Amino acid sequence: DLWMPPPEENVRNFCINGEIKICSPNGYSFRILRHILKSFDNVYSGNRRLIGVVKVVIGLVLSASPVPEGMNWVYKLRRTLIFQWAESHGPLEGEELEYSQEITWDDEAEFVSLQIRVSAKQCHIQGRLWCINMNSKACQLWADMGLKTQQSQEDENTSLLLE
Repeated sequence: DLWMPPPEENVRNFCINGEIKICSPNGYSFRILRHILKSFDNVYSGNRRLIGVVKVVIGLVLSASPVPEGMNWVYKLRRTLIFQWAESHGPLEGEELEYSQEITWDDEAEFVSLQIRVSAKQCHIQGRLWCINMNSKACQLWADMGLKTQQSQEDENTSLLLE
């Protein structure tokens, strides 16, 4: 099955703490998650200059295996990642992210509530490129959310963020 039943030029190093709690009485599937996040561009309430970071994080966070905590499945990610932007996209100097938002999906019988918490502070710990050593789910999620990128000509494995 695919189902999860109820619990019963500009470069930045960001220390990142990511948490998504999914709330679903009837349980949920990856398919539903992909439908929800399809429209993240038009739901995200945070700092636009940082939506690139958030999408990346949301993708990695949801590509892990969660844990049951109360009436929620809980995905946690805690990494130090390096992001590179093209042109003039991305955060201004010394700018940081403290984002949280409830996204609630509701379609007839199916009902899923996503609680997203992403914090990102600039640290001096050399971090890892977000776009290497990910898994198919991470990629699949970045594709859904329409993650805008452009390829680095220097390094093959590198993607510049366009948002």
